[PDB]
Amino acid sequence: SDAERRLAGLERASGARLGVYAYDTGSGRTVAYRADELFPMCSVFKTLSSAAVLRDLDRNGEFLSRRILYTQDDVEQADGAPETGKPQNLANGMTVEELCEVSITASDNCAANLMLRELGGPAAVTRFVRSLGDRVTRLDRWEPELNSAEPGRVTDTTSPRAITRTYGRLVLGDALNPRDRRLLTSWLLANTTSGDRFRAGLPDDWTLGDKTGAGRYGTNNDAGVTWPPGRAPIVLTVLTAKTEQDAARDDGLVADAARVLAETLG
Repeated sequence: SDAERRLAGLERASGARLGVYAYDTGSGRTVAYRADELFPMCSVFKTLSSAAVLRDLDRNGEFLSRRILYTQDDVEQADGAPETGKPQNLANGMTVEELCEVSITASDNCAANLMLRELGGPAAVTRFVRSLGDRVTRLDRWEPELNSAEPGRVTDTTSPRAITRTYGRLVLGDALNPRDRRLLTSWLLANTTSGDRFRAGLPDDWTLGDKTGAGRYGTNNDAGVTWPPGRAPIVLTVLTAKTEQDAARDDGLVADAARVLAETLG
């Protein structure tokens, strides 16, 4: 009641559409605001593509050890290659493990496209989440088109409720085997893109594993799992979207939404 009231207040001020879903595994308390509305997913999908490689492609580290050599063409068409674009990487290639990792920690567009290629395309991600009971989340296009984020578009979307449940199953549930779960979690904990978002809004002594997403129409998302000192983990997702194509994303709205959640949960 009051949680949602504070959130609608943040929404009214920002001029953006706000979608939040958080679940405290300790208390069982949940916070829901536009939790079932669709929002453009953007890079939040990278956690899913990486998880799919782990569950479906890799058996005993065999596939993770494969080295993939890509081209300047791959780097350029992805329109985002923070790690993959480095000369040394472009020169020597990167292993599947490294590519799954940087897809998350640096949100590398090129690394994700390479993983989608191994998976069989964007639909392999939809098939993967569908196997986990998620009937909302869907990936339809490649980088960078999937970030188009038009308000009337239904492709490449998810809901705050859906993605929180799916992320929860991957990190805290049994969607993956123990080894794979530990690998995926280590990548989330190593994220470097949340500085002005969830990491800015949660107390500095709370451990955080998350994945961000930003695209056109001022979309700005953050989804992850956080562990307050001495307490059970909280799975939380904040999706935000605007209606003007070139609107500026609001990092403060995402950080502020997290502040409300930190003061409400844990």
